[PDB]
Amino acid sequence: AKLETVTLGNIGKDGKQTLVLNPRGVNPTNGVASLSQAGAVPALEKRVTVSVSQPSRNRKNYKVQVKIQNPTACTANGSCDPSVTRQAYADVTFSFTQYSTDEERAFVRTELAALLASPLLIDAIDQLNPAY
Amino acid sequence: AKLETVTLGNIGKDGKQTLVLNPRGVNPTNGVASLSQAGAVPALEKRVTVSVSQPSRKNYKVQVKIQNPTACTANGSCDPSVTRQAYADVTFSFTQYSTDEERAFVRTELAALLASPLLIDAIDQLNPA
Amino acid sequence: AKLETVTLGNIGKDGKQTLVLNPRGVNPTNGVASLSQAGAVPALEKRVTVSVSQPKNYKVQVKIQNPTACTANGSCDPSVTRQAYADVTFSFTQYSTDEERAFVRTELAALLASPLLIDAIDQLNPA
Amino acid sequence: AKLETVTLGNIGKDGKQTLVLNPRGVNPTNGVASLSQAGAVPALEKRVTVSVSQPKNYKVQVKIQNPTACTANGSCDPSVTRQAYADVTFSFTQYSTDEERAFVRTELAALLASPLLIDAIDQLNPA
Amino acid sequence: AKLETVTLGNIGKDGKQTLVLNPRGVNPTNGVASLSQAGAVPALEKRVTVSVSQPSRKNYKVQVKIQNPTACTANGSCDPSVTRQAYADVTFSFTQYSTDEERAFVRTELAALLASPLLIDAIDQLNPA
Amino acid sequence: AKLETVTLGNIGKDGKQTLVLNPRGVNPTNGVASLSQAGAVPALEKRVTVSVSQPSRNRKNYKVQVKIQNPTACTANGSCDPSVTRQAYADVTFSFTQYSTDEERAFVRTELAALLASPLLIDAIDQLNPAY
Repeated sequence: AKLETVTLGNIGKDGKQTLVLNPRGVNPTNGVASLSQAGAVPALEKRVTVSVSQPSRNRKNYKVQVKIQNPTACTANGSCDPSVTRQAYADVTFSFTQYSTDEERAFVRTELAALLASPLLIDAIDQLNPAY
Repeated sequence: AKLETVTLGNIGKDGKQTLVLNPRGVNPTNGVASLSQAGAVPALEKRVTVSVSQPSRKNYKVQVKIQNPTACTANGSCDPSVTRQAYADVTFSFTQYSTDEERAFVRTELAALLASPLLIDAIDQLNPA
Repeated sequence: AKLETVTLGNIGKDGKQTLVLNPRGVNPTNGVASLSQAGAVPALEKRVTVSVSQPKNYKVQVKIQNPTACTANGSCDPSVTRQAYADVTFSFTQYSTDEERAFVRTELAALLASPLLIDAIDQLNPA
Repeated sequence: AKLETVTLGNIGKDGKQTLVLNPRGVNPTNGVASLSQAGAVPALEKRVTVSVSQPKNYKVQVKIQNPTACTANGSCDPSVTRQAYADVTFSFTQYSTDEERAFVRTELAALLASPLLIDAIDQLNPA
Repeated sequence: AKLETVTLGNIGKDGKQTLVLNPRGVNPTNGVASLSQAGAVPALEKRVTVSVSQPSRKNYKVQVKIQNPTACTANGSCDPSVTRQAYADVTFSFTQYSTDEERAFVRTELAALLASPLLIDAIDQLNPA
Repeated sequence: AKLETVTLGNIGKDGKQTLVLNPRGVNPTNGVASLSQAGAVPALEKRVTVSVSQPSRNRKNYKVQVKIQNPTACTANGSCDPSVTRQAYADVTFSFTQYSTDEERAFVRTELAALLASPLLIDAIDQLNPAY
């Protein structure tokens, strides 16, 4: 759809956060859309890059691909420009066959949007405890 | 945590579905946990394979893979086969100094992009941005 | 221009149809834009692929395509039986003005509503 | 159908033009019909050449062509400076119905009036 | 931003000119946007091609190129040809930590050197410093 | 012309800045003039280097070339001499043919001096949004 200010609400471990994502234009070299936080230092921006795809002569298979990215700013021992210490990526690559219906693609989306709120993945992502 | 019956509720395009996932044991050769639907034909099972990792690597990788096979009975048979295969793949990657609220932000950001009207239009209908 | 939902109205032999075409992104390997119907089975989609070009001669090239779905004698996924293509390849010289290019467009958009080409396309009667 | 004076109305970028096309006979060597403007210099004529075909696949094929006259630096016969072609090659399978062929025609006759192709043909802006 | 009709006003040596630039679409092979004059002969068009970039590289490059062809009808013809070709080229380069007021200073410095009496004498008349 | 104190006025994103540029002499090895800010630490100076050119046996084409440069000072975690953290360049290379008139060269100058105040390049330079 048309890129707009995606106002993601109720994020965070406690559950009371906001994250407005202003649109930052579609990259024409690879079709990758972009979003970014309104924080006005463009190395310290929460980036989100959705990019759907189409079958070429080598794939024959859709790939909706979402990448978020969260840099963390830490001012050093005497400076004025905060640098990027850590970098907390993520990556979601869906893959739907050329005959996939609407309710087979909107099931994998809302399954993954409900595993990430289940107590099995708020314990394997927040605290890095493996499945045991 | 301990693997249990993950009862995922309110799934689907309409929003009224359920999916119980019984635990199917941790693979010891690569640390990959597993979950599966209670549908008692084990080629037609909704699989979910979470697997966190450790630096061998110098970087964590929480990695979740879901998978949905679709059954279609052919023109005269008795065992339905796997026609299509609708994968997904989520590979987080957190640095060795990542706090709790920097890892539980990337999780709840991705769990809120997938309900936004920008990704229920780029996944359900394959319209690009 | 910017790709948007091209809502083509008043199509069909009777003249009362609609066809919304959602944008489906520019192919970067050959510059070919794309459009597609909102019908959520991506083999059964009305595709439209405009692609202008650059030099010793311009080529605005439009391709539409209409697959038809027919469920077989017992199945669940409808297949593509027929395939009704089209192809429009303009070609304008490097000195062509605005009113020499917008004349060939509106000439072809008025031949396809003339009674000479609603009788040579709808019914395949030659001239 | 029978070739007649196709009076194409409301053409042009502004939208107030006419173009009468007198019939100019079917070429018997390749079945290509023809039309031409009443402008009585036969190198400076707006030509239109419809030609349907027969098999393993139909091809309704329309070609328009617009030469532009520019008198040189002292002469009496104006020459053909530029040449603004177009080309529409439909292709319908041997089982195509009437409403599958009259959909591709009226889709293409409505894309060429959409604001996505009056911006990619008149001004050569790509998508 | 979104490409629109950039109506550049008060140009020229005297200072009373206009130049409307209609948008001519983003080239997808290299990300280069384009603008062009409404003069309806497409070899005689004032072209302007802005193109920002991203680190592949570890450094931004906002790059603007304008171009002005001049038409001169020969000794008997009808299509005027391109005799001369007056280019320009502006390649900014901002580091990955550059703020907003460090990038909007280099822009408005260069937009004020080109109206200073040191560069309306080294560009208009080619007198060196 | 003769190098003088170029007092550039009304610069900046808000539009209320000044920048005096004292002349710093013509380099004789390549004809490159120079200007510099009056800030009396000569690594932290806003430099501006105009240099017109002439046809050699390999160019046959004028090149008025302007380069500005803005270093940013950031004192480290305990020191006394501030260092150069970032470096915000620019580069303007005109190129006029040997038959170019006065109003064909003073058009390309005042076109570029009006694109850089247009809302298409105060959005592709200040905020690095590409053309979309």
